[PDB]
Amino acid sequence: WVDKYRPKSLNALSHNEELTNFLKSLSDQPRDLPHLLLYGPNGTGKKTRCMALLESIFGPGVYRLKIDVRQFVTASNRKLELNVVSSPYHLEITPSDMGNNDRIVIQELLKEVAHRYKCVIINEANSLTKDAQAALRRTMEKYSKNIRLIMVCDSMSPIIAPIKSRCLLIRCPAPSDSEISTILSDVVTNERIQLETKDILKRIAQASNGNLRVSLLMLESMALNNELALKSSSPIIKPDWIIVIHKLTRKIVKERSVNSLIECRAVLYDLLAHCIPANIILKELTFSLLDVETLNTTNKSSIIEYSSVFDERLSLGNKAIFHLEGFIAKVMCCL
Amino acid sequence: TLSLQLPWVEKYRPQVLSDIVGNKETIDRLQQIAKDGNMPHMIISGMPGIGKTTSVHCLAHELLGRSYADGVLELNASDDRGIDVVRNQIKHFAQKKLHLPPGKHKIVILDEADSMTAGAQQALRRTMELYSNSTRFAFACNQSNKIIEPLQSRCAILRYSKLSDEDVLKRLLQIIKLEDVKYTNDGLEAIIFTAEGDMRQAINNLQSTVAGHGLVNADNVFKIVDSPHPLIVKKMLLASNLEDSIQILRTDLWKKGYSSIDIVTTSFRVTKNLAQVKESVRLEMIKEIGLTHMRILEGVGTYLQLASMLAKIHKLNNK
Amino acid sequence: MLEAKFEEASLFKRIIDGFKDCVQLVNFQCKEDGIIAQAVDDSRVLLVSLEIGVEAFQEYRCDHPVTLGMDLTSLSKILRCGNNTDTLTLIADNTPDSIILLFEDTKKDRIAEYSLKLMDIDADFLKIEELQYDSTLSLPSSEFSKIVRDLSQLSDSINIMITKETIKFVADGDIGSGSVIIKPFVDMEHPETSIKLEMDQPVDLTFGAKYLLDIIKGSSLSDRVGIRLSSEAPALFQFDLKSGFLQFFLAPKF
Amino acid sequence: MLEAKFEEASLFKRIIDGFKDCVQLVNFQCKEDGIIAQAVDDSRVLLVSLEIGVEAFQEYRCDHPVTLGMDLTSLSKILRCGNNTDTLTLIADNTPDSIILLFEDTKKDRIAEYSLKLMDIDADFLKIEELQYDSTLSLPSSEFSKIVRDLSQLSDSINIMITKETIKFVADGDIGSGSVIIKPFVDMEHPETSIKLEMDQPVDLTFGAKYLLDIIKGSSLSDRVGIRLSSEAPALFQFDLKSGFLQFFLAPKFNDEE
Amino acid sequence: SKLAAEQSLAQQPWVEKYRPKNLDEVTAQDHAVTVLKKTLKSANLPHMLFYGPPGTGKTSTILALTKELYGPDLMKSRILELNASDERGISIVREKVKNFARLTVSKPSKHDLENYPCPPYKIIILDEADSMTADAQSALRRTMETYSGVTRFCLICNYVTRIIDPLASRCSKFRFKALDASNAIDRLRFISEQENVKCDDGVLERILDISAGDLRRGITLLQSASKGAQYLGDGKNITSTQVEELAGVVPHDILIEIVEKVKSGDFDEIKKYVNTFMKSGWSAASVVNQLHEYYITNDNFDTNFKNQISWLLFTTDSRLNNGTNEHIQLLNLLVKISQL
Amino acid sequence: SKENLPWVEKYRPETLDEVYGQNEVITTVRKFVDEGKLPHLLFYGPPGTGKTSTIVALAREIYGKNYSNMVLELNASDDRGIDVVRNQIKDFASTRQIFSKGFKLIILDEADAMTNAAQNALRRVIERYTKNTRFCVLANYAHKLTPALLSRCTRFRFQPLPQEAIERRIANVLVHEKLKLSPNAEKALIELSNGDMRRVLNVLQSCKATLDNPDEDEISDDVIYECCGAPRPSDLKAVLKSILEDDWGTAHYTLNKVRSAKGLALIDLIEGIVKILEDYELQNEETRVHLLTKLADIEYSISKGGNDQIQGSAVIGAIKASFENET
Ligand SMILES: Nc1ncnc2c1ncn2[C@@H]1O[C@H](COP(=O)(O)OP(=O)(O)OP(O)(O)=S)[C@@H](O)[C@H]1O
Ligand SMILES: Nc1ncnc2c1ncn2[C@@H]1O[C@H](COP(=O)(O)OP(=O)(O)OP(O)(O)=S)[C@@H](O)[C@H]1O
Ligand SMILES: Nc1ncnc2c1ncn2[C@@H]1O[C@H](COP(=O)(O)OP(=O)(O)OP(O)(O)=S)[C@@H](O)[C@H]1O
Ligand SMILES: Nc1ncnc2c1ncn2[C@@H]1O[C@H](COP(=O)(O)OP(=O)(O)O)[C@@H](O)[C@H]1O
Ligand SMILES: [Mg+2]
Ligand SMILES: [Mg+2]
Ligand SMILES: [Mg+2]
Repeated sequence: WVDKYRPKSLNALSHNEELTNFLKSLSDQPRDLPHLLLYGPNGTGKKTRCMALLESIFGPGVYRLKIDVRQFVTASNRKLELNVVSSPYHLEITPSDMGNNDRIVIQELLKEVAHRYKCVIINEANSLTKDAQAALRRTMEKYSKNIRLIMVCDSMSPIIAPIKSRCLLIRCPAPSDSEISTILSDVVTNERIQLETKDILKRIAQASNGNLRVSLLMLESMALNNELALKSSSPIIKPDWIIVIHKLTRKIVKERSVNSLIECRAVLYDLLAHCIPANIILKELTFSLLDVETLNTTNKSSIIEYSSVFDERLSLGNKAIFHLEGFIAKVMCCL
Repeated sequence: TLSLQLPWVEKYRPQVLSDIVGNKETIDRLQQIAKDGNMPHMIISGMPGIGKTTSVHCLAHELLGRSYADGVLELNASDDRGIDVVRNQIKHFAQKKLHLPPGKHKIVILDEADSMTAGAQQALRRTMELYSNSTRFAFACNQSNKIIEPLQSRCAILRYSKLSDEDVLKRLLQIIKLEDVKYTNDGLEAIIFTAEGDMRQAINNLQSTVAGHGLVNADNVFKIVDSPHPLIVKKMLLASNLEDSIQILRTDLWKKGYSSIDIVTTSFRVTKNLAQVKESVRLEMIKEIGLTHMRILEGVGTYLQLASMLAKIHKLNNK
Repeated sequence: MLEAKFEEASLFKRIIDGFKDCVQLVNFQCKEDGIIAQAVDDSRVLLVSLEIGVEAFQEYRCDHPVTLGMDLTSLSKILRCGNNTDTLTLIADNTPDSIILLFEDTKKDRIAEYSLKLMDIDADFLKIEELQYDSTLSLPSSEFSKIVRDLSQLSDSINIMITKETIKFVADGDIGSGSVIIKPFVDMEHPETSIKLEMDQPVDLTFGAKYLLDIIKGSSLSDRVGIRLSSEAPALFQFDLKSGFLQFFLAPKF
Repeated sequence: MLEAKFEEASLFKRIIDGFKDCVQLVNFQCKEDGIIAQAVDDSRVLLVSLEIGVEAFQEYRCDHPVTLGMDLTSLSKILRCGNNTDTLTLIADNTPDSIILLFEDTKKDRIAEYSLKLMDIDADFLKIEELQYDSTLSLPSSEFSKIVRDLSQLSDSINIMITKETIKFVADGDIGSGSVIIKPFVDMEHPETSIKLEMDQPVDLTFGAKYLLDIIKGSSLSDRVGIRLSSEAPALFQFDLKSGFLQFFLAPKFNDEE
Repeated sequence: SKLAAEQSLAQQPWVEKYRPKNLDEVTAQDHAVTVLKKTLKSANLPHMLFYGPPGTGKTSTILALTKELYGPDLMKSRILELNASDERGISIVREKVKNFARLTVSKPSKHDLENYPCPPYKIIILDEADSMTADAQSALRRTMETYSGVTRFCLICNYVTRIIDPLASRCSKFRFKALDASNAIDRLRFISEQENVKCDDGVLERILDISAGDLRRGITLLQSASKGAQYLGDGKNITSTQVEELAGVVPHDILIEIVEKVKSGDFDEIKKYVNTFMKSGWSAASVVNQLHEYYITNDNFDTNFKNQISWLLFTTDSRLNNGTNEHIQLLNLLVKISQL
Repeated sequence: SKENLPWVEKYRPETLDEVYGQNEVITTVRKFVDEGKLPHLLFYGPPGTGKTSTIVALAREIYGKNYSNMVLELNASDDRGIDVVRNQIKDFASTRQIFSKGFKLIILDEADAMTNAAQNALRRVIERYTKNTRFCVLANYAHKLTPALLSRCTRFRFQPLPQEAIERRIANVLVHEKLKLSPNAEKALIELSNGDMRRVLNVLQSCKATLDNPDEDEISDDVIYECCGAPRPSDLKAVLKSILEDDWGTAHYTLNKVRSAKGLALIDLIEGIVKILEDYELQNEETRVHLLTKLADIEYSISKGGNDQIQGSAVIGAIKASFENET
């Protein structure tokens, strides 16, 4: 399992040695530490490295944490309920658990909270609205001797420039397939899995695209289908939504009409209704449509242009299906 | 200075239904109603400054005679007209006992009926239905769609239209004869052109020109009053070459102090109401005027944005 | 400088209760013969004017007049610390940025001291009081309050009409009409309940009930209220103090 | 089991008035030597701690301690039936799902009985009281209430400063600043009005006015209030009962901490 | 007292440790601080509107000005600072700001007038005015127009377009310039000498070159490089490569590989290389900036190609500035520039 | 003292003779007030044209020095709702003056931020109480006012300040202050004003502060340009020439050195190049279409941030590709 085998310190990290050394350098003197922003691909291990860095800044009790609840009152009598992950040395907030009320929670909670300082971990800073980021802009600078922010995100694209300047930027590159294979080897020798040939582990990496969280989960999922004994040709366990997207692309390249557009809209609705973001849906749909060998360069260029345009539309809109169906119709018109 | 004189819109405000130069059909209808009596519930809709409030005031006055003070209940948008007022005061007035001639009824005049809340409008239904034999309701609004359909079902509907050139010209000639003002044909033509079917605005501009220069001439009217903002915008949008439209926007609109928001919004109105060009090109021009707008509202409102909007409109018109 | 000590903080608290709500800014000025204060509401239909002579204080010292403006709300917020029986001293230098309110109990024990921020207001005291009014009348202020409280329920306008030996208050609105008629009379069994009236000319004025309601507060400062009416100027409602008075000038309707 | 009868329902009603508003959940525990109760607010800056000895009751029986948690609001909602003079008996079995409040008039006449639903709260009573505090003072609670009510209007923070023979409360905000200075004194004409002060070390702490306002409610339980301050721990404001006490421990503001 | 402040500054990150306390510490924004120093002797401070790129020193400049004006005693009594972390609707602007403006100035002490000018007005600053709605901004118009005798308004923003035209007309516009290597090398060298930052010849000038007119980011990068060089303990000097490694800059060889894949290669190879490159975490904005620098600077492409590459990079940056997916935008940009 | 107010507030006109630029409306208003017929006024115009100063001086001339008491002045800073109208404005209009005898004046400054319900309630207050009070509505945008309210008032459009009036006011300020101004400096100052007296006064105070001298010297173009951070026509035309004729790399180097030597902004250079190219007599309008579209897109992108170098290269490429169609 991902959680049973996870590093708890900086000396327990097993990939990106230069990043581990940079973290040790940054944690050598912990009091004169500026705000940090960990950015990189999703599933690389930045949330583990931030906790490992906190374990170097403070005692080992940083992992002994508790979940509490805090209530807030907006301009109306609608009560905002937010759970907080707290520790005797730091606290974690995730403003991605609500709508446009991120600014209120951010400002009030950070003002109440504001070695000698208490660390703050803002999870998924990409969901932070521009108004919440503007509110945090001055809170980052006014209280710099009591509150230090460690913002974990997957892409600095939606982060405003003032926030980017107000904190150090640390990139976490996805681990190489060799390091993923070495980690899976230790996992299967500790979990007592039977490998007929080691190369299958490499293939797992080649199916994860640098994601360790996905790699270990897929390894464990396929270890339950092969009954704790992986063979030389064990099938690759793909998530359900990926299969739905692949079938959607097959339907797209097979039939291009309005009658098929209706069932495409139905599939998009069924995907969106089951807690699947539309940006990831669009990304996977476009990337798997480019993989269609039936199309040519002229089709793929138009497809990527339309996907960029409708990604901008979706980032500027709120009704996600209104942009997804438009992108699908434009792709149908292109092919 | 110690005191002022009454404006010509208020001084020469018609007090008899014959002095109204509005829509002849509805005017004769209300005149015959006041002559015979039995005034029904009515809703008068139209545009500002065409003789709606004056019409109902004249009707009520002629119908009630001396009993106007104790038989007419006036409620404007300046007074509270909520559910509580309709429940208490309007009902007390409708239930009030009053000895009237056998052809008259108590009149409840409600100015700006399009601003009353939904609750008050809903409560007014049975209020006007149970006392429809001793109390009558006259609404005066600008948008009949703002009044609920149940209220419109219990009353007559009088839609007032714009005043043609002849009627406003006749009224202005009557006012000039009554005031002994020096005028000229081109000056009155410019006044009527800048009025746009608005009799109140026409009389106001006439009085302002008289008190500012004395002689009602087209030069004076144009130097004191502004050529219908929408007409210059229409001439700018209907330009055939880009340089002509750019020069018009620069000299007529930008060099005279017209804000970019007014220019773009007036621009939208002109286009929506345009009829010279087709529907698709009009929709494309509206789209360009609106994408720009989205930038005008964000604080990027400058001359370059309007120039780019005009360039995109011309490119759309460039086949 | 300002140095005025009230025997009982209560007197000042009741005086301020009179400005309360109906006005936001008050301009005080202390001088050799006492303290005056004026406040005008936003619509400019009501002027509240105060005068407290030197003798109303337990101690008063002034060698240099000081004018100071302040927010009424801020002042009342602070004006509930007087214990009523506490001693109150108003203090300020010749060029103040604040006004100090000092409440002390007889014994050295407890000392509550406040430093209220002042507002800059263009000094422009009005002197709108008339030599003679059309009619003048006084009656118990509790009676005047009841009269106002009665009629207020009926309308936003209360009319006061005066004819020889007759004072009549009238309100007429939606639910109906009401009137209170009073007649002049001398009660020797206690003349503080008498109703005097001197009429030089019949008067008939209308006032906004919301304002008369603000004015009745003065009952807490005096047993009687004097009402002076004229067709030429704002009406004057006056509440006498020991060495002083609180006056409300109210402009009639149209 | 729980079996505690108050002579006057009024005492219990005033005690609960003290927990009221400032806390939502209260954890009671009855035992051989009486009843205790603790409640902590959500921000964890205030702890309300009660102790009622066996002698405060007209009848008390306990052969087996019982711990029970409940919603304060629900309890007060029910706590206005005491007629004040009514007799109140708190009753509960050894493994309760509810707490029974039984109000009865002297005569058999009227019997109001309630069965309040309990909440499960992890038993974790705090014992944060100190051996010695930097300074200790007591004064009439009505006086303390006035002092708090004065200053509260000026700021969300009220500072308490203690030096030899001097206690000073201060608030400073937008409209200006205020201060109340009191001095120790023995009044023989009635010592319940005296102001005592024992200072081992000068102290200077700031508290959130909203909390001091919650605390002053204890005036209704005792004529005097004891205030114990330390730079090492939450301040203690205590209101004595006949056999018992109601205590409020309040954490000083760090710079911004209630 | 003061020693606690000195120690807290010494245990503070270099961004807050070296915050300008006086108007002389401002290194490059001289045109504004000259007027601010001249009006310090006079008493006619007008309403001001600071605007410019982030990290140019607007907040620091106004803080230093308010300090030099009022002293550390009146610093907390004659200042109304409203940031973006507070509510700034119509209600707040009408009640709180107007009540503070209508109030009179606090009396200075005897020690204040002896060392500081103590002007007869107070200062209300509104930091991050971009988040203020236009109606709440128009509400400030007459508030700042009529009470100018007792209070002065200082607006601070990054985009001057977000503030309505009447407010921009009422205030004096002060544009803060970007802090490139030329006008900030002195400040960077001072910060390096005060912290004993042993670096090479072309490091500091390079740091600001990565900062692109942002002294805060440059100071943060310098602090990170100093920490990374002190952890090693080798006693050597910081190199430009070590600085650009932790600054998020793509190495030159990886960029040359992208140029080769764009020049020679089809859609499939470019897509595969982009998928491989997105595994290593790089900010798409930095990649676009480096590609722009390389393409515009290289004197080996046609002008017709240069117009198209400039427009494509502009469109890609404008799309990336809206929170879009970096992978899709980068792939689309590389594909569009490969068809050229 | 008035020596502490800023130059925008210190030099506020107190009489109608100190309001320059507006002559056709000022004379008409003076005639309205002298002859007695003063209708409901609607002063519509851009910011800094002198509408508030005009109406304040008018009320001063009408009521005297006691203007602050006989006039009801409401603005956006004050709460202006429908209930506020109903109570305050109606009680003011229905009653009479407490200081003298005469008509009343209600100055609804910045009435473009009022609610639609407030205007709908006020349009019948203006029409009912019209014999004892008047209404003056000041506006910057005429689209925020309902047509019913817009038709009840006489509209006066405040044109931007022309060259003669702004130079007259500059001369008045140079007389009131111990300051000298160069002719070309004065022309450059008038160029960067767009008819806004506020900007002129602010930058005049700022360049007087920039002088660093006891004011025995003059204020030249260099002082104005360095204080307002505005680009000079020389550097503007040099950048435009290097973009139009010189090489791509040379044009990039020229733009970089120009924008980095004086710390100029890219948006100011964009606006300057747009203003300069407006006089260029060009061929088929496609070049103008492309130029305007691309420049407006780049301006809208700059209004939100980004890479200054990328945007400068975009400006260069856009101008070049637009002019490549002219051949
Ligand atoms: N038909 C008309 N004949 C003569 N004068 C007219 C006529 N219509 C309008 N007027 C003048 O315009 C003034 C105002 O007219 P109103 O009836 O109040 O305008 P309206 O048609 O009711 O539109 P509103 O009130 O803005 S919804 C009158 O006092 C007259 O002076
Ligand atoms: N001109 C300057 N001289 C010296 N240090 C500066 C200068 N500009 C910025 N800094 C440094 O950068 C830090 C941040 O300054 P700020 O004034 O907050 O920047 P900024 O212009 O406010 O950026 P924002 O808040 O995102 S708009 C200061 O504390 C200094 O350490
Ligand atoms: N015509 C003018 N003559 C002289 N000074 C002027 C003139 N117009 C503006 N000013 C100056 O600019 C200042 C501001 O004028 P205002 O009347 O407040 O501007 P405005 O026309 O009302 O536009 P607003 O208030 O932004 S809607 C005045 O105090 C004068 O110093
Ligand atoms: N140093 C490490 N060595 C081995 N496995 C690691 C290491 N750091 C993280 N992992 C594991 O790799 C996966 C990374 O995914 P995840 O933890 O979700 O990433 P993140 O920390 O960025 O949220 C998890 O299974 C995590 O436990
Ligand atoms: Mg009407
Ligand atoms: Mg800032
Ligand atoms: Mg104005």
